[PDB]
Amino acid sequence: NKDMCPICKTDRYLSPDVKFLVNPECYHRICESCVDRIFSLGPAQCPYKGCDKILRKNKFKTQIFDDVEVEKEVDIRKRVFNVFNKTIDDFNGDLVEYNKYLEEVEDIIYKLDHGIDVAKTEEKLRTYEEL
Amino acid sequence: MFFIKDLSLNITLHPSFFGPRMKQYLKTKLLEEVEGSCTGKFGYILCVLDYDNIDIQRGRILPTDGSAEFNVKYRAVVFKPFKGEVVDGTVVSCSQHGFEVQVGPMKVFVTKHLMPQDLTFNAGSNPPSYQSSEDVITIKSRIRVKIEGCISQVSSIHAIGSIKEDYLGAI
Amino acid sequence: HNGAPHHAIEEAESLLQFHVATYMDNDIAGQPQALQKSGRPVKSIRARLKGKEGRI
Amino acid sequence: TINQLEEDSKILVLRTKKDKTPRYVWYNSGGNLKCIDEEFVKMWENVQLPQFAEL
Amino acid sequence: MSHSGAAIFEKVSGIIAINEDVSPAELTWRSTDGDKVHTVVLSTIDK
Amino acid sequence: NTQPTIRKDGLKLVGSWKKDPELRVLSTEEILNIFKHISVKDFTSLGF
Amino acid sequence: LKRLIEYLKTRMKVLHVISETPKSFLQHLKQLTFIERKPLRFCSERLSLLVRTLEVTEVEDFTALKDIATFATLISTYEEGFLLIIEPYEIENAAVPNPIMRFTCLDASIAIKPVFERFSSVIITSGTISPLDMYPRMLNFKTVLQKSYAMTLAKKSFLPMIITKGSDQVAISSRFEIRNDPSIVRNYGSMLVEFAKITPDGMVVFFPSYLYMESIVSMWQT
Amino acid sequence: DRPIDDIVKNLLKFVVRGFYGGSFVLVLDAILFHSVLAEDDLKQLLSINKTELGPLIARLRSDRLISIHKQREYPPNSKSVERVYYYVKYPHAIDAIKWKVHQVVQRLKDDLDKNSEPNGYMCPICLTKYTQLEAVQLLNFDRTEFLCSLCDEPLVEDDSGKKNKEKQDKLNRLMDQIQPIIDSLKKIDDSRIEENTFEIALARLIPPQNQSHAAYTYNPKKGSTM
Ligand SMILES: [Zn+2]
Ligand SMILES: [Zn+2]
Ligand SMILES: [Zn+2]
Repeated sequence: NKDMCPICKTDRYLSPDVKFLVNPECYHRICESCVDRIFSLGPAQCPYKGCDKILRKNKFKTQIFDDVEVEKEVDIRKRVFNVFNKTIDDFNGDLVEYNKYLEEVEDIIYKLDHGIDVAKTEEKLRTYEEL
Repeated sequence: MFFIKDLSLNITLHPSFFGPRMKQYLKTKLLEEVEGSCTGKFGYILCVLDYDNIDIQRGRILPTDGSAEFNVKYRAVVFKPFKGEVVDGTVVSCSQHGFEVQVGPMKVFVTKHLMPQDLTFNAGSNPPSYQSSEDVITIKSRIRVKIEGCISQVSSIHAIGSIKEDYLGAI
Repeated sequence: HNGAPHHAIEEAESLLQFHVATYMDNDIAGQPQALQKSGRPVKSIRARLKGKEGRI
Repeated sequence: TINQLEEDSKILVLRTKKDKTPRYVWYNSGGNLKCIDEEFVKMWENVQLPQFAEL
Repeated sequence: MSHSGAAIFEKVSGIIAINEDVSPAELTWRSTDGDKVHTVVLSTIDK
Repeated sequence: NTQPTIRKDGLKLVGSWKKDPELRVLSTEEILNIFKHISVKDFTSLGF
Repeated sequence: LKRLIEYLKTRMKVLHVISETPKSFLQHLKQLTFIERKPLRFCSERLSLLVRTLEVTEVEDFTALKDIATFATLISTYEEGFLLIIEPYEIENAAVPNPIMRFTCLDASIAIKPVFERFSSVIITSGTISPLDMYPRMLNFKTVLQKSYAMTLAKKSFLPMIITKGSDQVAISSRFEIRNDPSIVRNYGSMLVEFAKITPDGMVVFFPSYLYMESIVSMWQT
Repeated sequence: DRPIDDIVKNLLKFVVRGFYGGSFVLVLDAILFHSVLAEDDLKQLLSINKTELGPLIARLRSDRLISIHKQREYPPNSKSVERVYYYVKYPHAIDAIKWKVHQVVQRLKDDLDKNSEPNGYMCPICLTKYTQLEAVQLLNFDRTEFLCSLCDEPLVEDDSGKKNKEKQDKLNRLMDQIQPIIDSLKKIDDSRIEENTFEIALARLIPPQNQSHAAYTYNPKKGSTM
């Protein structure tokens, strides 16, 4: 729920301590009190039902956008753009090849977002970041 | 954790040691009750540095016992644990409740509830150990453990360790 | 807990106050003295401290 | 009839402590009589209020 | 609320209600126990 | 507010407010609540 | 476009007025969303091309995207003479906060510059354009000659007057904070009644704002 | 009438039906229906005994569900008794309910935190607890069992953490059960509450019977300086 945190079942009204502690691995409405209870002992699975990905407490952050899909798209864009940082001067002013590079990086960002070709694009990213 | 500190200790010299060379009896008795001694305030005191010059104050005769109380001030290396610190060590004993890892002069007990669930006890194997799908924790095996709680009495220090956090366990 | 009139509550708390007072000081001016089964006054802590037979 | 209407949370009934005999019947204008589990109810009896000036 | 209210008529508790939309308007007093009902004809009122 | 005259009758204190005197027993819980509200600078001036 | 809209929604959640240049907004958007100025300069064109190629029968659901494309294209191309204002309260009278984001054009000479550049001869004329030297400073254009005519009248065709005080010599003003004062409203009402009594055919009354007129007419009727 | 009054009446009816027994519900519904009630009127309506209403009035006064007024009047026969008037202080009552539920959920969170602490140990002979910190200082030379300080008996393991999720389940099984309460207080916090008193409650009472011994007219006095 946008107002209530189902892991502790606390409304924002009578329990104002709930916050937007999101996970880069799997974005969820877990509050800080639930984070400090479950994951202070160590890493565990996702407390939400229907999801069991292993997550760490130190990787937690706050969401800056209202939409979860936009937030994960922007975070994937950050995770790709860190090594993919070719500019116009990197292409020596080649405008067309810069557009092709931008299309390629947007396509691999889209593929990482929707997971249609996650393995091959992840291998391509891992080979590119070594260079 | 290893530190170097300046410590002051009250030593009660018996009147039988009131000789011309009383200072060397005081220094020798200083070592025997400090070297390897465990104090909960300052941790396990290991070695006494600056032995050539040790600040020995003028001792006060106790008004009913006759022994002389000196306030000996010395610089010594100590080992004081803390919660939330990561230390390496070797396992010296194992049981169904857990295994004891030897870090410095101290034995940290790692409880059974504070390990990954893949580890389970096996008393049939000699020596008894904990076996997992990726590693084993046996006697005289290197393991990195995070101390999450230490209890310090007046003369003993016991610490509780965990290996549930990532980048811990065997090295 | 079980409900009582305010006179009964005040009476019970006055009894508790008197018992605590005579436990700490049995010789109070203008007050009844707590007595034993034999009729002798209860030796309070103040009686145990004062006098030539006290702790001091 | 009163026993069946009591458990349906339609009426409020006054019964003796010695036996469950209906004597006086009211109307249950509120919610269900068994909405809260018993184990929470005693927890509601574990808290109190300081005074009339703080709150 | 302005047209309805508790009252004591002839040492008997009851409710006074206004029947204004009907012509002539009426003041109906009804006892809480339902013992009697008293109404007022509002046309022939002087003081 | 007008502070009542306080006098002792045994193990309890009774206060009589000034008539424009109405006498009532001051409960020990009321005195405890009022003593809880005394500021640190206040009872330090009183020697506490 | 979706992440641009979400960044705008993030920026609207503010508790105080933020006045920022378009360059600062672009830098913050790049550092928070990785959106550059150059894709923003083509936002409206790309949106129009996408809507054309989609061949959508309904465009009413996409009317709000036109405002986003307009904001994206305006704030990217223009960075000098423009200012972005974010206010937590659109109207201070409302209890619930209603945020509003205003991208306004501070330099009025920007829009009229291509008019003077394209056309050599421009004849600015109004019935009551005064002073004539304010406009060539306000809008960047040079006048070859500026002059104001005075009508030659056999008799004084119109009679202006300035009324500084009421009938009871109380000074009158239409300041917004003193609209609820009795005496100024008494003077205005008596003035309007007397002028209606002495005017033959018709009469028009002008007010500084719509809210001022609403208040004064409602309490005049009161 | 006033919708906010209906909301606070339903809130007061809900909290007594859940955490209190049937007689408490009868008393609070009597006060909510007839806004001004005395002891004799409450006994006449409920057919309740003086000793029966004792614990009920004590519990609703301890939670500030019922406020009491100590006004005495002058009947014509001059045989006046100091009748107590039971009424409700609506802002005080809703503040008390809010404070009680906030303390209950805080206590439940604290109990969840205490159960999240490791199991520890307990000695079945001397019935004493021992934490996991002090268990290690009591282990034997064989490094196999933890021995008691007094009994010198092997400690058995407690269940601090095995039922912890159950407490969370209890937490869940509270929250939906407290869901109509929190939803009611949303409209309460978003609206204005008029602070009622004995004089205000006399504007909305319902007459319990025709011949009432308790007089509802307030009698002011001169000289009282409380
Ligand atoms: Zn939570
Ligand atoms: Zn998940
Ligand atoms: Zn024992």
